[PDB]
Amino acid sequence: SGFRKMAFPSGKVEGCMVQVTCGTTTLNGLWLDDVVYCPRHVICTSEDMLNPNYEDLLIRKSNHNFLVQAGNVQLRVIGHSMQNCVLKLKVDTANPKTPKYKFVRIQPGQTFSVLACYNGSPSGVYQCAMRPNFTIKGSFLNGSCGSVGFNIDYDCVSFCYMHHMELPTGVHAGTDLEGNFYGPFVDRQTAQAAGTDTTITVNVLAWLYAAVINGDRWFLNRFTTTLNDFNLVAMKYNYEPLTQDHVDILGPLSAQTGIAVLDMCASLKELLQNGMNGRTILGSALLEDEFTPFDVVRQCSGVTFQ
Amino acid sequence: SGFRKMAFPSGKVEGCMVQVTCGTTTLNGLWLDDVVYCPRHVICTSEDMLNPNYEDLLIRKSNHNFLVQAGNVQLRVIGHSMQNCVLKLKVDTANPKTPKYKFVRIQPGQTFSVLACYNGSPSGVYQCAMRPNFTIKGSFLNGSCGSVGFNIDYDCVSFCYMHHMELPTGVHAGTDLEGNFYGPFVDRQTAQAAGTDTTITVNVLAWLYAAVINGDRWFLNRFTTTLNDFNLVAMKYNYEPLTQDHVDILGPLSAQTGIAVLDMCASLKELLQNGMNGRTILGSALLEDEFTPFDVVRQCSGVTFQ
Ligand SMILES: [Zn+2]
Ligand SMILES: [Zn+2]
Repeated sequence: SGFRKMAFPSGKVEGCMVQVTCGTTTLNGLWLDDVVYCPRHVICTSEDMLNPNYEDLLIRKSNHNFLVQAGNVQLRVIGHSMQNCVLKLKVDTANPKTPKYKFVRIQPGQTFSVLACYNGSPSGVYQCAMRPNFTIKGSFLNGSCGSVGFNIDYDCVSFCYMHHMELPTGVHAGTDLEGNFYGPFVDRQTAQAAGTDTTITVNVLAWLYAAVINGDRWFLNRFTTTLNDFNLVAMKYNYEPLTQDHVDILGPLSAQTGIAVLDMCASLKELLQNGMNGRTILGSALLEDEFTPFDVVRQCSGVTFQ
Repeated sequence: SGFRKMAFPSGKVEGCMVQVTCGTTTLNGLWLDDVVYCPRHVICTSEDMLNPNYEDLLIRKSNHNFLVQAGNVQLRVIGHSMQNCVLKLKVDTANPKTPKYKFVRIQPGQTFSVLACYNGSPSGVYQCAMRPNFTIKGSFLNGSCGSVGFNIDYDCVSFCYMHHMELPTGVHAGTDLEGNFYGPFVDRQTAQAAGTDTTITVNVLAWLYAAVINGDRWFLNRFTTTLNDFNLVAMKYNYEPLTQDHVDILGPLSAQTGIAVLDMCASLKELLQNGMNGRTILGSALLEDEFTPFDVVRQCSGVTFQ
């Protein structure tokens, strides 16, 4: 029936994208009701150096210095303010395409969709995960700052990510919509060293359950294991240790499939110690960890109206 | 900077999705101006057998038997007709969200975005390719028929695919928006055998150029080859033979990168004969063939308004 890396429908977010220009600098903003949210470094001058005190850079920036447009049409800025690492530009008009929304701060290992945008206009949409070291591995060119990541629960955009910078490795760092960076990262072009790339165990298992639900059966074996035994293997291959909380989340998929969570762990243990035999799983030649148990259930599925 | 499997913004297509019900059966339709397009087998009874003559099944179906809704609101059907394997339902109201659009018939090896839909409402969006054997490897559950695939040139949805059936392998077959199936497939639940899964050579090369543009350099070697020599290797590993036409398309990427097309072919030759050394490329542990040269250029990129 088919399991694909699946993004959320993005039309609701397309309707909120604007471009924001300050001085010379140009990035994207998110227009929700009468507020536009964007990265505060729209105010700088784009280098290493020269003044970093966003506070004092900001003392020099009046409402009329923030130029906010998308589609053709100008928005009038009546107030501004800095909230951690984001700016909130109050505009005189409420976005008529404002969707029901929430801001949340996502947890590591959660997935979300990113609408990549270049100075105000949609480019594309893709799915990714918040990595255990709080980077994300995205697709962001010079211009994409202020692009956002989000989920939709069946009736709602929850916004979870705003893009702010690329690191050395070429991985990506950003904030929630309250302006707080994920991880230790800061909006300043200094070294940071990313952090241990580590694999999201509960997501790999969920994806293995997806493979079975589609007939890519071969990695079923006749073994079982225990949480403590599996976690030894996990802390050799730099996987998240598995807990009973992970086991509980996977409960519906084990019962959806009749395959006990610890039996699936033994399949995974075997795949880790022995690799994939030149074989593949759901057209993947390595283990996949950016589908949550939530993402898998949703994709052999339920919702409807007929 | 980052290269991801990237779908098109889908809000323009979200605005055209409706559900269509006939009898008992329920699938999706595409509402553009005053026409709704949907698979003709919305009229059957959903099995192997019983009457297949879509013509005569259709003689029994009046305008008022076609129930067309999305969001809450009913559309009035004033005419219907069969165009190859699609139905065209004329409705009394033009879709006010009609985007500038075209229908085209895509070529094998071209990619497009699919908006997976379940009886009228958006579920998710993903990117895929039309395979050389004219299947696509998608994610389509019971209900997804009438979901569409499309591209956007910078100002336009060109619709290229409508989903109609799953085959034995669990791969997918469908039509263009004129109702003609891609490949030899027919809207009847009989065996068909898919056809040789064969790899889209020019797309793999384009993706290798993407890897270089991002620093996943290791598969550069000090070899070259010729088209005829490379194509021998291609017809051992079931790759499309490479032609000068493919070489010409890749021209901009070779000059974007300074790496001659035939030198990149020699890198690919080496990867085919020797595998990937347990190494990966753009976080892929196998060669990737559903990015076109068009898709790669667009993703270290150009477009703008600042
Ligand atoms: Zn930014
Ligand atoms: Zn159908």
